[PDB]
Formats: sequence, C-alpha cells, structure tokens
Amino acid sequence: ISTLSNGLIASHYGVSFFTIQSFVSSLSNTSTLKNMLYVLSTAVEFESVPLRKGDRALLVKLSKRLPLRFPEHTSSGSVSFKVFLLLQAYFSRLELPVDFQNDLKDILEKVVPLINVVVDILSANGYLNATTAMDLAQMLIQGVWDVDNPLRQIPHFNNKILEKCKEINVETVYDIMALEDEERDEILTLTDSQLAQVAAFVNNYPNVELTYSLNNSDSLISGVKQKITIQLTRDVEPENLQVTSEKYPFDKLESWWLVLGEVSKKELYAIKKVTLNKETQQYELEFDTPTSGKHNLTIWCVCDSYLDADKELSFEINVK
Repeated sequence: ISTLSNGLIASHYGVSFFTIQSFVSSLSNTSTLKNMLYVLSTAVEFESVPLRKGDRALLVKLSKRLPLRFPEHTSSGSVSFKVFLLLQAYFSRLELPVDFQNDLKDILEKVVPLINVVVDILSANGYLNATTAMDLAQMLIQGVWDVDNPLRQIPHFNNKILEKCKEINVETVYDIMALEDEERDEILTLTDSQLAQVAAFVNNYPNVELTYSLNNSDSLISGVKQKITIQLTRDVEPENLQVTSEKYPFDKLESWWLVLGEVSKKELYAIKKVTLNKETQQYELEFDTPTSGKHNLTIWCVCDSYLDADKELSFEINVK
C-alpha cells in the first residue's frame, strides 16, 4: 500500500508501527467520520485504559443516548467499545460516572497523535477525505458535535443563552464580539469569573484572511511540478498560541492545515501544517499539474483546535 507520497505527510506525530499498519489497511478514500472514529478506537495505544468487569453492561445502557452505534458484527468485549462510546459522550457533553470520567481523561491523553496519523495516512494517498479526519480532530479538542451549535464552544454558553442568541440572529463567535455593550450584557447573564472566561476565549479565537498567488495562470503544462504561494494574515500578532478549551484537559497549541485539492475529483494535491504566530505569513506549496483542460481548485485553511474558524478559496486553472 505504501506507494505513498512522503511530501504529502504534514505532521511528525507518532504511534506504534502495529497501529500504523492496521490504520493503513482499515482506511480508504470512502471512509466516513463514523468509520474513522471506530478505526481510531481500535488503536493498541488504548490498552492502558482500564476495562473493569461490569463496564460493558454500563456502556450498553449509556449508548441509548448516543447517536452512533458500534459496528454490527464486531465484538463489544474489548477497550475499543469503551473508547468509541465515551468519545461520543464527550462530544454530547453527557454527565458521566466518576469512573468513566477518569477513563475519558486517559483516552483524551492519546487522541491528538492518533487523529493526526489518520489525517497523514489519508493525505499521503491523495485522498480528500483527510478533511473528514480534520473535522473529527476539531471535535476532539472542543468537545462538541459538528452538528451541534458552534457557539457551545464558548465557556458557559448554556441552552438559555443559546436561545437568546437565536432570538437576535446571533450565530458566530464574530457576531458575539460585534455586539454592543447593553445587548451583550443583556444576553450574557453570567458571573464575573464566568465573563472573564468568555473574554479569554473570544480574544484568542482566530480570525484569519486567506490569499494566494499562482505564477503564470492559464499557461500551465501537464505533469510538471508547480509552485503556489499561500498568505495568511491576522489583525494583530498573537501574544501566545495556547488554545482555550473547557473540555480538553491538556495543554494544546493552535495549529492549521493548508490544503490544495479538487472537489469534483475527490483529490488532495498538497498539504502543510503551520503555526500562524505572526501578523502576516506566507507558505510555498508544490503540486503535480493535472491533465489538459479546465480545473476548479480549492485552497482550505483548517484549524486543528476550534470549530467554524476555517477559511476557503476557490479558483480556476487552464492546463494547455
């Protein structure tokens, strides 16, 4: 299978060779988020997580309230059953038994290297569903479903506050920071300690601007390695890139994937993992020029640590 491309591997995260061999065999260009969550749950790295007598029976009961079911003709007798379900309880923000809370902390300690390896395997194959693993990576940091309200990321945003936001058509983090003092204090019925934690989050939440330059557009030759420059600007230089997350109990640094690809062909042409630590920065990507004709290409700038802060740009090329 490893006729894989070295230049299409963005990170240096590591796990056992056993797990890498298993992941490579288990993932394809059609893998879904649910498939990837299952595959991740099978990592031998989780064998250090406790599995007690009675846990499976307790997990079966818990599973009633979770949206995704464990694969049908697969034994529920291993730690993978626990990992698959507790990670969903994490996304759903279910209150857990103290003992399952302990196991969840142990699980979360191992997830970042594992999800990054999933991204790297898919991207090394040129598979655009690497972006599906990126979606899952975001959920693992903020502890929120990709189908739930993205405002849930902000500390102390309970159901009452979410409904007050809906009533005035406030939907994004940027809508929150745009609010006038009196309307802001109307919705944010929170204590002093709580308000400071909202403030910490909103000030650190990224707002990036994506541009590019492609030298000699509409004069490209098929097959030749082509360079493209990607620039990303922030309003001011960040004082630190330490991620604010209520739910992820370990230190995390803000990182981004820069992705070039073509949606209609489900193909990833190039990828790069970057830190946007400056007011402005640019990066050079290299790809093989596709066949003769018109192609619609997209650049994505995807954050590993927050939801709804990603940026994308589409453009047309003509290969002679």
